[PDB]
Amino acid sequence: SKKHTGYVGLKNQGATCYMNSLLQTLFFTNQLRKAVYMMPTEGDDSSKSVPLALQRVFYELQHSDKPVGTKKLTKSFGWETLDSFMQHDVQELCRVLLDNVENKMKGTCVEGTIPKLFRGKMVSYIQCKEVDYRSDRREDYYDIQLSIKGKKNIFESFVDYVAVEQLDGDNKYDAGEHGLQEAEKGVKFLTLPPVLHLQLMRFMYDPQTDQNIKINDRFEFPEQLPLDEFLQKTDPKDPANYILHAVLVHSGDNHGGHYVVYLNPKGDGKWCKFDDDVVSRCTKEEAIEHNYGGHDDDLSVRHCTNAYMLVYIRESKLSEVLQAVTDHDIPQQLVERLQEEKRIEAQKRKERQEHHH
Ligand SMILES: Cn1nc2c(=O)n(CC3(O)CCN(C(=O)C[C@H](c4ccccc4)C(F)(F)F)CC3)cnc2c1-c1ccc(CN)cc1
Repeated sequence: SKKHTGYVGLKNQGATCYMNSLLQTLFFTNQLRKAVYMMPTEGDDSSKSVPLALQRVFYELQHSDKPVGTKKLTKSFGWETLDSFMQHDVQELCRVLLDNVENKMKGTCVEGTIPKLFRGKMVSYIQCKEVDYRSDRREDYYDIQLSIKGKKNIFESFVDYVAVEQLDGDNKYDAGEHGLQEAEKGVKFLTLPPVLHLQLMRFMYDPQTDQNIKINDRFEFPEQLPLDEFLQKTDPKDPANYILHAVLVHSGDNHGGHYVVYLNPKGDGKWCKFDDDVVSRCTKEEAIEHNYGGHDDDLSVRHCTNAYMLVYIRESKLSEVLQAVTDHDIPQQLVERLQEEKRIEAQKRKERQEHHH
């Protein structure tokens, strides 16, 4: 019941693993949700259209009193079995969704929304120590994969992310005409985006077992996250101070485990747990510290419940990313089309029941 929290859940349908968690996460990225509603999907085929199918899911999350279905969404991007989810990381799903919607926004009043919210800039470098040669590769990024093994918290992971590696000994850099050279290799952050998607590296290759295994190591992350020290050049008008928005959690050892997401949708520290169709109020401690993962001095049970993805929002952007969404933000054109789709699927049902009964 939406009456407990003001928020509605998503149906437990098929085997879509992390999908519901990511959908709630994107739905509460209000600036994104607004842009999604603006997509000119009138000409679209509802079986094939990811943009239309995401409009439908966001609309129903905003308006429906009952849990929201995702079958037409999964059909539209073609991940209709468990295997589809097992062959992709959560960030890959996010990119499928965000790339589809950004493409549909091309040449509209919301063109550029996806990069505006999610894209940062980095540069990857290799610097020769004995000779005058440097290779610089500038890249956009939409998410960051953070190493956790042997790291206590987010801060130690970021230190390790920008750590300078020595390319020496047998590991010298092929510097072309300069020959093999001792060098140093690193990554620098130039910008950090308004909405910062961090995946934790919990699904690690293991030689012994020979495939990926989930690691349950305790790894701590804060409500407030200062990142100025990880930028090449800071901005005194806009420090890289981040506020925790969402914690995506998994329990178990495999894709038949259980996926939930914790959010404080307003960015005000008031958290809810979203567990498919049940959305419930929760403590901040339930959202945050309880998802750090079990203490290694506790042999009571297997501690297989922990965070794998965090969404942080930049403090200076918070009021704009989380801008309020009203009925006026949904075009009547789209409202009518979604009602039309509802009638059409209300009849596809009855014709299926006629031919099967
Ligand atoms: C090493 N590594 N581990 C990464 C990880 O963990 N995640 C989170 C996730 O995608 C979430 C979705 N996954 C699953 O549902 C499988 C389940 C799981 C594993 C670990 C944590 C939570 C659940 C499982 F295995 F079934 F229990 C797979 C793992 C994402 N990028 C992860 C990477 C990674 C690092 C670098 C790159 C290159 N940019 C790509 C991926």
